Amino acid sequence: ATSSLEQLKKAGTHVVADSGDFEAISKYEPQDSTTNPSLILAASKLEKYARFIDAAVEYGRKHGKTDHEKIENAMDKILVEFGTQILKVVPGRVSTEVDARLSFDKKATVKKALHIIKLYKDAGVPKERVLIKIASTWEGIQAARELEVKHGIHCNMTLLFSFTQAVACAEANVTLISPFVGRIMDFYKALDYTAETDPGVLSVKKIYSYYKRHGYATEVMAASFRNLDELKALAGIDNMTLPLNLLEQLYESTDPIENKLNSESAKEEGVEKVSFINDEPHFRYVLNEDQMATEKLSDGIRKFSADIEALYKLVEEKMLEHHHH
Amino acid sequence: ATSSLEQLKKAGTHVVADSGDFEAISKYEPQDSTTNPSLILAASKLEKYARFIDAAVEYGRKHGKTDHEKIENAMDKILVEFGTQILKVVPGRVSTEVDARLSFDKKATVKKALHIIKLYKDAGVPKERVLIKIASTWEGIQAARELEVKHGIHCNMTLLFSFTQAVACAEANVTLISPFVGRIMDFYKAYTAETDPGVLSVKKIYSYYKRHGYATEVMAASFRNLDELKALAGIDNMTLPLNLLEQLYESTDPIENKLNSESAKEEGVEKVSFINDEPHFRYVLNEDQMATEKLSDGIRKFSADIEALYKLVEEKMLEHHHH
Repeated sequence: ATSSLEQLKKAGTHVVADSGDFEAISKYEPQDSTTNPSLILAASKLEKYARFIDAAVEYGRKHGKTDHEKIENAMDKILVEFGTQILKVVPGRVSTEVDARLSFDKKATVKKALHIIKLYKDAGVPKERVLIKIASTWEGIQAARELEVKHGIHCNMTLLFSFTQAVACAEANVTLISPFVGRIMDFYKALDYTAETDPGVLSVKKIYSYYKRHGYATEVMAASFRNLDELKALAGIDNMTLPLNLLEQLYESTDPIENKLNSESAKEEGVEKVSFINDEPHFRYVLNEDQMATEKLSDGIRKFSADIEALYKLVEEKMLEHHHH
Repeated sequence: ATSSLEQLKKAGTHVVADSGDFEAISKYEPQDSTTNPSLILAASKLEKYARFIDAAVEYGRKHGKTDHEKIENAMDKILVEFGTQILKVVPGRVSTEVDARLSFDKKATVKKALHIIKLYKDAGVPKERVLIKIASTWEGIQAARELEVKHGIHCNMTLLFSFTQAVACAEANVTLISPFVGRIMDFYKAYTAETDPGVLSVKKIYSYYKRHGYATEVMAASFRNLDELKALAGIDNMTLPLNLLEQLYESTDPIENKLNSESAKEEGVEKVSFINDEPHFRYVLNEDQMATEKLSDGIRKFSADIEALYKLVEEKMLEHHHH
């Protein structure tokens, strides 16, 4: 009997592991890996990974002049340390997220992505194995647009809650999008569901159908799963990134998972072509009319920014230990 | 038997009437008047003002080619018709709101403001008597910045919920800001007059302006009740709905000065800057969940009132075409 995990892969979905705990992911045989500020913070606290934090702290000490510069450099190196280790375990790519504090700064986001890519190159990792992960604000989408076409740097568009964001991303020729399933459902829940009626599931289906109808090459990676019913409803979608607990539930089970989403079927549901990438006021207005997406994007940026500030303090403490000892 | 309303004026606050019902406002002897989408919709539904709506519809029918253009032109004329009548009643200014659907479009907001001013000029109204009301997005603030310095067009910055927006507005040299008192309190409630977060926010803004010598007028807006009002007595201006004005007109309850520039100066925080740094403004505003969510919803709400006015005008335009 085939595990639920293998059945998902057979249904046509690539499995992606959402964790910084790279030691824990290999048994699920994921294709790619994703990290984000919450996951990096969590992993950075684990005593077993102390040597990677130490290496990052030494790096930051070397390159910064002010303690602030030292700390910020070290935080960059932490992302790359974990990413490099992950790439030893997965055959595909790792997603490394641009500082969320830069979500409203296109120029700074482009420069940060270029810097992260350079650090990977210095570590012997080619840019083809990296997805630079960027919040799906107007500025983030435009940053990705530049990185993809000007630099050949592949981007993963995250904190994506709306069809409006997804259209803009497709037009920007981004490599991959990560529409959030669970957080969409969270909003309308407060204002639970069956999988067929789940607003997050319906949103991702709409985005998928559109991409496939109009022939956009951008990969769709469903993200932020709350339960296996959401997952089962989207089986067949290009990629899913999943937390370790849900991977373990799929791994241990033989419960059936069959194809639900496929390009040939979904094409017929795709809505008529629209456009946003060239009209900033129109994008901002239409996005603003989506209360859920506006509020969840805004909150996601604050949450990830708080996780980065927590990482900063963790690094400050270690940097001090290094200086003293 | 000095009314509460009169004591408010004596406390140093200019009283502004928040209403499109211009026949109802003279009783309170307001200095200025404010209108917005919600109020314009409400007054347009009143039968005593049918002749002004008819005039606006006739105007739209003349200038538009498509029905859409006719309706949109009529909407502009409705705003200007009411504003023109208000200016016969009040000695001071009228606030007329730029299409909230343009809140994220600096260029279109500037052009719309220029158009409204031209329409007022056509009606014989001098531009110094008009305040162009603009939502306090980054785009709106930059639009106001241009209107003030390039065109000498005076702006009233609305949907203002944060110190961040207030700083940018002062640096942009805007004529007036309208910080919302009640909606700020609404968020955090979901308080005494001294602990009311709306009151504290407005006091923070007022103190900052006065300490640093910014000439921008502070008009506290969006009151729920008299407790918030009394805590802010002495502030430059308050815009008040007819129900609150009536309450104050009929009441004898005491109102004394609480806010003045000389006392407030001492509470003002250190000078900061936002007007020249778009990413910084956007990041810091986004860190203020209340302000972000209230600005966002305020734009949706005013956009909904414009769509409702559109449908009212559409129906009249059809009646005019048919009959």
